[PDB]
Amino acid sequence: SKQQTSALIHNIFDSHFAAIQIHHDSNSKSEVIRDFYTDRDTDVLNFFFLSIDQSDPSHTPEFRFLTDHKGIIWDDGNAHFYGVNDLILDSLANRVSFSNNWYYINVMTSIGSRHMLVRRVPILDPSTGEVLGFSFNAVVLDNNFALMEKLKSESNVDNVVLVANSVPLANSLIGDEPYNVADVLQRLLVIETPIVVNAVTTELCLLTVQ
Amino acid sequence: ALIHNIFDSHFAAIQIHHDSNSKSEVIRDFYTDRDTDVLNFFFLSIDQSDPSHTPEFRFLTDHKGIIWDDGNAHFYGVNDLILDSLANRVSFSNNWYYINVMTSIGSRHMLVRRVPILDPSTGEVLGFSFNAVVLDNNFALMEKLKSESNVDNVVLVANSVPLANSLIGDEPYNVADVLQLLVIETPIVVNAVTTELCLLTVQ
Amino acid sequence: GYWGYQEFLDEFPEQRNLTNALSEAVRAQPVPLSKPTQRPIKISVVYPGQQVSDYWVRNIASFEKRLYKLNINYQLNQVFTRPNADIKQQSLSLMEALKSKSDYLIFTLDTTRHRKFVEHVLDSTNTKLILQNITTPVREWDKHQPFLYVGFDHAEGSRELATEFGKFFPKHTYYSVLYFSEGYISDVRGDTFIHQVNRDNNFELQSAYYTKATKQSGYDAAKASLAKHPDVDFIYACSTDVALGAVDALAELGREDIMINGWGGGSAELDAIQKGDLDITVMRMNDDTGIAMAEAIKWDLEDKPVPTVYSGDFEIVTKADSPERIEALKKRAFRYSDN
Amino acid sequence: GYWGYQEFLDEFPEQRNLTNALSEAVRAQPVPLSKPTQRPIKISVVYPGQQVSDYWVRNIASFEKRLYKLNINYQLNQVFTRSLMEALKSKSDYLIFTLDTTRHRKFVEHVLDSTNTKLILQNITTPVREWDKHQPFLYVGFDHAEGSRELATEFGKFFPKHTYYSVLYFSEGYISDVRGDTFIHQVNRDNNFELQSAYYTKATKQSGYDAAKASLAKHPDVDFIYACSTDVALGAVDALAELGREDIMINGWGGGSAELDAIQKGDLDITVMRMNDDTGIAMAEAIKWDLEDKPVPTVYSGDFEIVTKADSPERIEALKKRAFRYSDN
Ligand SMILES: C[C@]12OC[C@H](O)[C@@]1(O)O[B-](O)(O)O2
Ligand SMILES: C[C@]12OC[C@H](O)[C@@]1(O)O[B-](O)(O)O2
Repeated sequence: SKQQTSALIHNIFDSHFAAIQIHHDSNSKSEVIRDFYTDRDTDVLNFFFLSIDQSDPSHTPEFRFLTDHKGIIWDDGNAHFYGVNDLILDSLANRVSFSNNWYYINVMTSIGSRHMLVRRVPILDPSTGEVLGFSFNAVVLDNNFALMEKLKSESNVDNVVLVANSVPLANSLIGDEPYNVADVLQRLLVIETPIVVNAVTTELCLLTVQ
Repeated sequence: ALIHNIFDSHFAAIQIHHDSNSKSEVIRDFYTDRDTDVLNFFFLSIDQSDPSHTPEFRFLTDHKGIIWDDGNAHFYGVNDLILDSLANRVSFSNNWYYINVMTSIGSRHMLVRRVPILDPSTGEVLGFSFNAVVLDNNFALMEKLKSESNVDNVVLVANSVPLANSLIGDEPYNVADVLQLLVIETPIVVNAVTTELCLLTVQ
Repeated sequence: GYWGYQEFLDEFPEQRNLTNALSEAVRAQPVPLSKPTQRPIKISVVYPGQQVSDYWVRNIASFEKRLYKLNINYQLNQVFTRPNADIKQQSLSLMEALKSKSDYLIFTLDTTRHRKFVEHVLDSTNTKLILQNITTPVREWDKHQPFLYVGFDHAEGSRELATEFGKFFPKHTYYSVLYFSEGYISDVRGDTFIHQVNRDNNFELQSAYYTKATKQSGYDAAKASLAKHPDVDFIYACSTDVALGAVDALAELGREDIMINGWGGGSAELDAIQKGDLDITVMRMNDDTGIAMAEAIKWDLEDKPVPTVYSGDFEIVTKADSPERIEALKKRAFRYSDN
Repeated sequence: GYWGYQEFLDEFPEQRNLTNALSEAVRAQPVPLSKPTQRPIKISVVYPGQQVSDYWVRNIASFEKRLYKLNINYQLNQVFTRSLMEALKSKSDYLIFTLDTTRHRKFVEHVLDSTNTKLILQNITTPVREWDKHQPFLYVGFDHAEGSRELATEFGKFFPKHTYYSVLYFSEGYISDVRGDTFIHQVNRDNNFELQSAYYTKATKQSGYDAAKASLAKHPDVDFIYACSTDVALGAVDALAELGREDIMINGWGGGSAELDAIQKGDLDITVMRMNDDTGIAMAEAIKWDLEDKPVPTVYSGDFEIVTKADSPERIEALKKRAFRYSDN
């Protein structure tokens, strides 16, 4: 059923981000992160994130950063790879004005547009309830191999293409099939599943092939 | 509709908790002072706070051997000798291992993983923390798999042999009827490797 | 998950043959390119080469030489960083390599950080990927594998060191381990050794430290370790810089009773070997992984199949080796890079 | 996700129609029940309680009085919280609860998915987007975001750009987001105000006190503190007295009796005063329409008035007249 595949696909997408969000919530309660606001010891912070990403590769964000109440105080250096310079990072920080929610963000970079899910979480001092600042996680959807492989593998469809309106942003095509991505875009059982973030439908669609 | 996603999601949840807990000052401190009451309560907090995502047993090692386990292991047939071989079998960290072992009360099908306990300032490895899920007669997991996938019943099978099921005992069929009514087969993949494990759903 | 090197070649017999073929071409004298190209190929290298270890310096020297001797017309952009440092430079260099649509991007895979970058380059339309210093294909990437994984198998080299310490020392020997930073290297060099030594000789690990992959970091972890556990007969180090840092630590504490290994056997390690400061190392036949890359690129240009993976070989070297043995190993190892 | 109150009404023209009709009924004299019932209707209420804020207490008094005036036959049983399980069993016709924590979500979802009880959610006026299939019978309250925007507009007048302030949140959850982060965002966007510090509290006068001390001991240099609830505001008033920092302006949130007394002493500078009794009256009118088989709007928000310490005792008295028309008797 076309609607049963569509529901399956959105459950997989949703549970991938629900796990990244659980992970982010949990690691954000670390004393190392808390203490960084006082110590500003960057060696300790980096070792800590190195350690949790080694523990969990499939749930690590593409990039992350820390703010206080004025601005970004630390970034992990990964965002630059994706065309996200300091300026664009700030704009991300400023677009995510509420905690505990994924935001879909489409920004232009010098290497093209970037399609991201970004969320923030407060870093508290548990003895005072002080909000020291915020931890951000961004997932870059563009050429996101692991997510395309999850959607394909756990739905048992043959291939997936992620599109923004209908520019292709990622796909699971090996290159040995009867069709390319352009053929898929030209609307043999291809199904459109719209991507919903924070209960609001975005410009993104998942296209499944069977 | 797929139990595959729900299954994997469940073990990903367990893993996320384990990774996070192992970074706790509580576990690091236990290496030095061995306050088994503090530790046991720490894990009680987490367990009753999330009864759905908790290992059937836990243990801690230092480089010499096992320094603590939660008491649960022996009830599954996992005696001290077998616990010890589990520790040595799981020789890389951060990865699930599918282990099947003979115990005195029957074959045991498990997923085991370990994570190093580190001093975040010195870089010292104090030891390792393990989590194990016993798959045999795991009713709660079978119940979670059944309700979250909206199927009528679930049977877990290790190489054509049943080891857990969600059957109530009143339905117009038994587990034997399931192995030869719409049944679907979903094999389990562990650490990128397809296992002998298979989930059989009924509608 | 990763495939073991032999495991991967045994699983795909066709890959064994491709790899075998590549080893022959690396061993044999250069057969120049048989299909000239309409423009130079664009090669980008992003390596953690700013180390006391000359592995990465020599890997590129030998690669370029072979590209030259193969009459391959190329341009090479080369960026070297420190391990765990120059993070922004590293992300920028990778970005610039993809932006300028390099034909080949030569990189590495130790951490989740590297993995995420590589996952974003896998479906690339323009850039092929060579991952240096890894020879264990990622299972999840089957059917979307990079152009080449190339290196000296970490496990094999750790197995060889483990066998040798197994013979030097009696059962239940006490040792400590100085890992690299967290990641693939520490897992395949360090945990491989620990595992084999524990099950075969009942050696007893007294302490282990992750480090920052530097000399200073090795010095500091060695001092901290021996402060808590002075009663060890050896220290297993997972990398060159870490090992040489530990060397300074044992001297500062007057402790060359403790045996310490190197890992790799480049120039600085060889000097420390012949000087008596390192007791043992696993020596890589270095230049073969630079050469294999040039040969792999030649094959791609002549439209031939290229193996997914290539590992070079080691020789064991001790402080009791003659100046004759070393010199002859150096002529094998540094055949292009010394010349 | 949540719809904004006006956003929801704009999205669903039928829902605006229905909310307007309810606002009007609330405004006009009680028109008693057309369809008499077979039994007395059963209502369970589960409210916070033990609060300096009189919102919940007054809400029940306003509700019962309008129920009496419409000639509804009810058995009202109430619980104030220092078990939602103990409430489930009683098989009521209307359950009145609230939604702030993920713990409330878990329950509401269970009540919506596995019961017949018509659910009224008090102190939330922003419909959950994921429940567009089966929305609660009524979301009723005074819109948190609207009240915060009003407080923000006022502060934006009293202080020049780049002014320093701190924030005392409620406890973590929905109230903190829609009162606190709404205020923070507007004042930052519009007035270039600069936030020095923010603290989550335990939603008590005690923790309001403690948080302000902690805040001022670490960031003494603010011109105002924005508080997100009544009890937290009044705790912070004490802390300011104790530290002798009445140079620091502070707000109330709700404008109940205790806030009004504090306003009149100049302990509170400003508050956003809600026309309190309207939401007690709305719930009665909503129950009546249900009993008359009439459609009932998903969402109802009452109105606010801005109150400052400069206001006449006559202005205050005329507001107490409208706001507590029922619960003052
Ligand atoms: C190549 C190399 O791997 C890790 C580190 O980068 C290294 O240069 O150090 B070493 O020479 O031990 O081997
Ligand atoms: C109704 C109310 O919401 C939060 C808290 O419960 C409260 O009673 O306190 B308050 O008057 O600020 O508003």
